[PDB]
Amino acid sequence: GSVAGRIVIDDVQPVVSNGRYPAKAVVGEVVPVAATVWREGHDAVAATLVVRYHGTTYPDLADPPKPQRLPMSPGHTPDVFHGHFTPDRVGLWTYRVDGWGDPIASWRHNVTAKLLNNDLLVGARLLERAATGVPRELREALLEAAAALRAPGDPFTRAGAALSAEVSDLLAEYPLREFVTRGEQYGVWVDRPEARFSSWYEMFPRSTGGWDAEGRPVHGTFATAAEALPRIARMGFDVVYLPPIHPIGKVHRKGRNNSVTAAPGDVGSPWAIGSDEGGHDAVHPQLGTIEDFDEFVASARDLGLEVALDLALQCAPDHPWAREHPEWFTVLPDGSIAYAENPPKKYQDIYPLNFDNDPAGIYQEVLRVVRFWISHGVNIFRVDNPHTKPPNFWAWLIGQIKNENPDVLFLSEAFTRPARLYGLAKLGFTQSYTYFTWRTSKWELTEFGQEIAAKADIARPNLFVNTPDILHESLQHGGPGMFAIRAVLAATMGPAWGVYSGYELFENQPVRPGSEEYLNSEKYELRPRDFESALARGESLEPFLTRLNEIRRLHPALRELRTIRFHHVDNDALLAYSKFDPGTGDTVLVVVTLNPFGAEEATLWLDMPELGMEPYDRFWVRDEITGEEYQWGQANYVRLDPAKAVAHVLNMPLIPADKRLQLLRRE
Amino acid sequence: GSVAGRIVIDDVQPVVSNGRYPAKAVVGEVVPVAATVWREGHDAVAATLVVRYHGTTYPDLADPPPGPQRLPMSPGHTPDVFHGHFTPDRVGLWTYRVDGWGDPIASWRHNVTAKLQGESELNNDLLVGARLLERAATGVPRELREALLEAAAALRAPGDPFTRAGAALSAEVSDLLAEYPLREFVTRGEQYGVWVDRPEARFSSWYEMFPRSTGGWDAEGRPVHGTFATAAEALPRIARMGFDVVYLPPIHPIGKVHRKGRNNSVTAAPGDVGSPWAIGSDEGGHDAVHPQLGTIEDFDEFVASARDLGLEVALDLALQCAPDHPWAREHPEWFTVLPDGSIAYAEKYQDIYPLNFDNDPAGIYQEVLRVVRFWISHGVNIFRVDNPHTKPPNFWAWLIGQIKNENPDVLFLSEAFTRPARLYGLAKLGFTQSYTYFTWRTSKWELTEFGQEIAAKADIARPNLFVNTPDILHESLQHGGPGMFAIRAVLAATMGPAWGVYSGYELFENQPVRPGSEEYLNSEKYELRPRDFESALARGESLEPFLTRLNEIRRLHPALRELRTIRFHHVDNDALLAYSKFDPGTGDTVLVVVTLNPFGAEEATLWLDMPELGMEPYDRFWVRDEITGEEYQWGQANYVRLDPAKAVAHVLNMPLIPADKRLQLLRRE
Ligand SMILES: OC[C@H]1O[C@H](O[C@H]2[C@H](O)[C@@H](O)[C@@H](O)O[C@@H]2CO)[C@H](O)[C@@H](O)[C@@H]1O
Ligand SMILES: OC[C@H]1O[C@H](O[C@H]2[C@H](O)[C@@H](O)[C@@H](O)O[C@@H]2CO)[C@H](O)[C@@H](O)[C@@H]1O
Ligand SMILES: [Cl-]
Ligand SMILES: [Cl-]
Ligand code: NA
Ligand code: NA
Ligand code: NA
Ligand code: NA
Ligand code: NA
Ligand code: NA
Ligand code: NA
Ligand code: NA
Ligand code: NA
Ligand code: NA
Ligand code: NA
Ligand code: NA
Ligand code: NA
Ligand code: NA
Ligand code: NA
Ligand code: NA
Ligand code: NA
Ligand code: NA
Ligand code: NA
Repeated sequence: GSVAGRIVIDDVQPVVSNGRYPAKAVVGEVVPVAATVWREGHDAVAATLVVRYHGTTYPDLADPPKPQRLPMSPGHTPDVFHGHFTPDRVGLWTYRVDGWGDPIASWRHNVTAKLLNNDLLVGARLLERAATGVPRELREALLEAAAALRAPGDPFTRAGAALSAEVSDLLAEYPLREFVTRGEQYGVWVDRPEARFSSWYEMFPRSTGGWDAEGRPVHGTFATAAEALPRIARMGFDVVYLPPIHPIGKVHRKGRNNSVTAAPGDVGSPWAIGSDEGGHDAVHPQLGTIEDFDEFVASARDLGLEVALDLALQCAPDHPWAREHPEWFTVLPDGSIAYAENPPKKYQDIYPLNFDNDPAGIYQEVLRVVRFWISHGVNIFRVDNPHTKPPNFWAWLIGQIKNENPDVLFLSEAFTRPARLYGLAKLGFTQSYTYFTWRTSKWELTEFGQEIAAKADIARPNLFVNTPDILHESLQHGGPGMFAIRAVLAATMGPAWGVYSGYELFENQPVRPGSEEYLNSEKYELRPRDFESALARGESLEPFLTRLNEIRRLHPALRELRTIRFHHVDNDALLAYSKFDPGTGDTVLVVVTLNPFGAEEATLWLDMPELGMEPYDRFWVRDEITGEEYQWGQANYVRLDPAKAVAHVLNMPLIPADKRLQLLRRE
Repeated sequence: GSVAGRIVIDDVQPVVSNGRYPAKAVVGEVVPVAATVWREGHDAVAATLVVRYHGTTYPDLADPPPGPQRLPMSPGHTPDVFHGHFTPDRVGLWTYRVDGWGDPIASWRHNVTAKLQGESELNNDLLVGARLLERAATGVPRELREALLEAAAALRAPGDPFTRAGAALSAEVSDLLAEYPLREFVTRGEQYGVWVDRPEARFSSWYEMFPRSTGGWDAEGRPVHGTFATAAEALPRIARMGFDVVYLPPIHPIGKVHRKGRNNSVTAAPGDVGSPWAIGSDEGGHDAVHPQLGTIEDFDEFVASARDLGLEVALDLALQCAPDHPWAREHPEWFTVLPDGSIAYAEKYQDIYPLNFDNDPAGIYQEVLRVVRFWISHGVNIFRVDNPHTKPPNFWAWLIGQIKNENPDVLFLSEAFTRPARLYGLAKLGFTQSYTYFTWRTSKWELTEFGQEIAAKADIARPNLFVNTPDILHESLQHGGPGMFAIRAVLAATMGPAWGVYSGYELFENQPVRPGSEEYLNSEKYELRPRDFESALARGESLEPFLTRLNEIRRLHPALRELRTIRFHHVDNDALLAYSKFDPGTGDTVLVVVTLNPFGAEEATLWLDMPELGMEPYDRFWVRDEITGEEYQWGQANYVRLDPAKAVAHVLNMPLIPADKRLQLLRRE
């Protein structure tokens, strides 16, 4: 939406909730901008994209308790202008569309249609006026063209210089602009590249302790956890995500397999935060000290990994806050506090917090906890169920944190209805968990991929193949082939993707039939794993996960969300989609089977202009999985055998600069 | 759009260009409002629609040159979306705001009913409920609190939970809470505008006629130049046909310099009348009447004659000049003067100069304003504006703004046959109605897309569907015979809440100037065209009775006033089209089945979208045909046949839609 002046500017994009929230982008991302710009008559109109960097000041998005002048090109959609900008630093960037009348282009159209004396002299006065705004060293071309128009003779000779590409190119750089109408200014918050493009590996530090001589698991420490990091870095992951590392409640502790009663020696859930040993600003005594955690962070950094900590705003009954601050809880008429819930899920080991009784106290206390972890080198937080806490609290918290350190990122674990999922992303959550795991059919995956592309300005997905809470029925019944299928889908549809430890060992047993919970869930017991022995035996997905991360690093098309395009493949068990990088022209096409058992074949009909080609063009592709090279065209035979490869991940011909910016247009 | 507080409100509709322009409505129209409203957890959320009337102050919708009712909103079937509505009862600026709030009593009533478990388990919930009723009672007048206070004591009394929760769940307590709800964390949304015009802005039937062609003929068979007196005598038959707006081409003196001759000839012959759009001569300009029409007093008698017949007058507003118009002599600053001293003609329009609004904006703006106010002072409350897309957009916003602030009942129809961004852009800037691409939409797929687009744009533009204009004799009408004239009139009158006919359409005038042209042969724009409508009617060679019946059907069915309720229904024949509309106010429902083939019979099964008609797929019902009188028993799948020699359409009166279903069918998302 825009402004109405002598020139009209309308339906400007990207604009979120009418300008209530900034759009999202990352450093080095090409941001497309569209605007409808119009005026009266057959007269030429043009637009300028005005871009400015505002520094690292981050806005408060909820109620608590030198600029660049860039050209805009007219599109094939009449009256729509398109531009783009590539932010080169973290912070708040703004853009504005300025509309203007282009008198010289109007003259050029009228004279060419006519090919006259009056029109020719009018042209001369326009070029003379244009020259007053051109540098002294470049004026001549315009002045000489004006003199020719004025001179007597044939109209074709007279208008020759004025209609030339030399004059046209000079004016494209220094235009004679009339009735300059200033559009509304819209914000884009620009984060570091990891906000969009990152590979996550989730692991429990307590499970890194191995076993004793009797095969009994030994509780890991920050020292053993640090030794488990080189293989994760070798697989190409750059974020190590840890469940909560604080002391675990001793009161109402859960036992093995989500049992309401713990037996002696039972470790309990890391999400039951707090005991007499400390709360959210303490480390679990069996893991080590805060100094041992600092050494774990330094080890992760030396391996090129960064740590993401779980931020769980809840308390075990023995957490220090449960005695020191009863106002932070909902006390029932009988004096008791009800255990936390997320229907149908029950959390008997914890109390939910109340943010309404004493907002100032609890806001400052959570801010203190987050600031504490940031000072210990944590710049990423995975936030549990943000949709169960007040939405204005998250906006306040993210705002306070980003104003002190703009590189701190937050991942929203909100498995909720779309309005709240995207609403939380609008309020400042860097990344969001999605419905990925439950999208298994060709139709579901097509709709899912098209939706993440369409929501690119609002939310960044993080596609986890599995989590400690999610072992999908598809992985339970599909064997190793299905493990490979889901990893291809997440790594190529998701610029951010994730794997929870054990996925590479094909762990597929649920607690009971019809459940999505893992049998002997690591949430309630030590789960050491011998990854090196499974690797040695050829029984690991570790080499394949490594290959997927290498393909991602080699192909910048895989950092993109908005460039996803699905191609027609005449088989319900086959899915095909491409992505491109508007920055380099890098293009990737994925052909993946959804059948993990038998072979699948079909004819793949490519949407050639989306690949920057003509229907009868023939071209070479290289499969990044096998190294096999094929010559393809508009219609190609495809065959996938899950025993050899579950997908082709093809390096496609580069899309030229002119074509890639056009294919990036919004409308 | 919205806000984020303790409650979040998002994606509010109707909102035009992010709030830059007000949405459109008319007096008596049900306006639907939607908003996404959400909070944390499983706790209930509710919303209130806050409506205010601001009077007739009209906003300036562009930068000119330097020179409260609390209405309940219902949760919908779409999760997190709330739906409301308001019916403005008077002309002017209305605003609405969505207020979101936590609803603790709805959360309590749900949790308690689910458990209702024994007394020991429910005890805490029953006691929480008692505290909620007391919090609610504080916002209730002292004389009404009793029921809430008694229900709270009963919740605390020992005994069976059913007996304790009884009074708390009673209708009497529930009704009181509906009047004075306990609202927590009230979050106030953004205020959005709705400009409300008189009903004619949406629902009106237009007839275009040239006053000069109402003079008839002399004894030699030569046309006689009509006057305002003969034009008034041509109004009774227009009123009997059921039109309520008579649209006149310009009524001012016509230019003598470069006057166009018959059939768009660049040179006029002595005695040639010229184009009415070549405004102005030494006899006067835009504030003058053509001397052959009569005086300004004869025009006043013409407007009085129109009013007494139930018609209102729409004058053509053409911002351009013949070379001999007073302005071209007195104000050269209002034109683009070329280097040789001449002024180029408008664009091909050789008989006129276009105006320049940029040289002296203050002078020309004030002069156009004086001219428009002059015609309003003579009883003109509607202006049909020529090619507004050729004049600066901020000029229109300023002019409509100045006029409507003084005279809010003045309406403007935009004749902008241009690209969508400018056509809809001018509607957003204030044009009451807009001409459309209607005439060029002839196939089933073009007409389906057309109807769905006009329904999607209802908050921003109101169409006026002319079957023909003096500039457009469509090829479909040139080759389709009388049957096609009847088909296009059904489509325009049933799809368009505003529609129009240009004089001569009822005589089936179908001859173009040359093959491949949309210009009429012997165009009334360049010559006098008297027509003997009475003799054609007596010979049964007129569409006059059919146009009368179409306007009668429109008056009888309020569903035909509507734009947003059009729904197309599947019919198995490429030459048949079917669509319904309903009125959310009364439940009046109409279904049209029309043939696009004027030559032969066409049949098919019509497959109704039964929920869209407030019915179940298995339902059976009666319909009445407004064209023939025939009644039929229908279901979900119905056999239909149209023989254009008998009737080109069925216009069916459908069963009334019940009140709850019709507001639900009006929902935005
Ligand atoms: O100890 C509390 C609770 O922890 C786990 O639930 C977590 C979940 O695993 C996380 O992904 C997070 O997002 O929120 C939940 C609540 O903290 C256990 O699954 C659960 O049994 C246990 O009670
Ligand atoms: O005399 C000027 C011009 O008048 C007619 O064109 C009109 C047209 O009929 C109207 O519908 C209006 O919207 O704008 C046009 C310009 O005023 C004639 O068609 C044309 O030949 C003539 O030059
Ligand atoms: Cl934020
Ligand atoms: Cl007439
Ligand atoms: Na704007
Ligand atoms: Na991009
Ligand atoms: Na646009
Ligand atoms: Na233009
Ligand atoms: Na334009
Ligand atoms: Na990136
Ligand atoms: Na809060
Ligand atoms: Na990707
Ligand atoms: Na709002
Ligand atoms: Na909404
Ligand atoms: Na109580
Ligand atoms: Na003078
Ligand atoms: Na006309
Ligand atoms: Na016919
Ligand atoms: Na004509
Ligand atoms: Na005619
Ligand atoms: Na004719
Ligand atoms: Na007549
Ligand atoms: Na309407």
